[PDB]
Amino acid sequence: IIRSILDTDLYKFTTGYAYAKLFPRAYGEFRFIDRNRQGFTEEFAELVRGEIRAMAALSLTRDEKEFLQRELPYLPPIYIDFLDGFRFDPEEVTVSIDAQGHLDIRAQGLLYRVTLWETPILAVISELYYRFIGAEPDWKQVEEVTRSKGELMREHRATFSIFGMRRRFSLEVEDRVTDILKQYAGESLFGTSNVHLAHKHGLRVSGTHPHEWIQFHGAIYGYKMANYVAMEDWINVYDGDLGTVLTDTYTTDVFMRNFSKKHAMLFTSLRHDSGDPEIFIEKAVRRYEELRVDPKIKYIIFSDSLTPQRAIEIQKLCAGRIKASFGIGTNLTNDVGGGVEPLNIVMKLWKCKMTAKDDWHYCVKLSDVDGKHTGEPEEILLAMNTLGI
Repeated sequence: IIRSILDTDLYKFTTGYAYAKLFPRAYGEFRFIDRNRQGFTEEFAELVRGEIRAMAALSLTRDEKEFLQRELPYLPPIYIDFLDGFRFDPEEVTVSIDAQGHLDIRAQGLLYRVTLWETPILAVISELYYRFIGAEPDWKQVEEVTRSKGELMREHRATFSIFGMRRRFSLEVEDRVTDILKQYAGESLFGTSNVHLAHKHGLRVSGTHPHEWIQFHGAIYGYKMANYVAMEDWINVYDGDLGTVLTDTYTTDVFMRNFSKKHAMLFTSLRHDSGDPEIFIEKAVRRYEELRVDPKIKYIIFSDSLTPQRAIEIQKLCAGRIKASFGIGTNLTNDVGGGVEPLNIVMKLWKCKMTAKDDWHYCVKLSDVDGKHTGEPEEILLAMNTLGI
């Protein structure tokens, strides 16, 4: 199923290099979570193991290497050499059906290595799943609705990027959808998170640092300084490039309260990924003004389960206050008609350590939605108490 080593999200490489540079001895364990608790059989698990083993044959091609050098210059030559000689190691991954009959998958090993498993594994599970249940896309609808969406975004000049790899119906569907959008969205299409398809269709790659980056810092450095040190380390790695920051890892209120003038001035944008967008806009604009930073020159990239229409609505809310762009996912890569619905799956960093000899530290995420928290319950409580939540 996975044919290219570049068939993954941009953030996997940018965060991967950040780990390789600053935390080359760190270890991490990623855990697959089917939030719908669907029942899975051992034969499906075996299909997954086969795909995971197949990935060991992937290797960077000469054209892909040249593409990385030309289009992703923020990735230094040393990292390109690493990717050029990189080979997925299947034994870092363990697949099984748990006691409750649920699909369980864990990738454990050096963090800079295992972080690369996330997107490919989720995309593989998603594609394998639809094949398994015999679902097929209604290409007529794919062609039609994608064109309509593209024309709509173009008409409203809604800058957007394609962020739907992890839950795509299939590589084929994401590939064609990207092709259609490129053809009808005009300048509204900023780019795609899928590095492989950006290469194939001549588009810009698009993405931001992920939650795992902040979460790693929270587990190692503690909750009070998590956001701050994560941003300082990101700057050390990219010197100002990739200047977008996620604010809801430990709640946006905590982020804003500790957002320094230096970082507010240096980063060009914030990313909204949970909670009500209108409420997020108010908090952002208010904090920027408190810091005497002009919100009008800043951008907010909205990416919380968006639809083209919802993007247009948020766009109105931002008019005259702060700039806006969008990250649209599953609505584009998994809308094949026939009642087919996207899987509700994720694979998150569950725990980590600074070096082999360090103890394991659980990672948590709070988000801006009350009650919606992820991670070891005991650790979640500690984070809330530590942050005064």
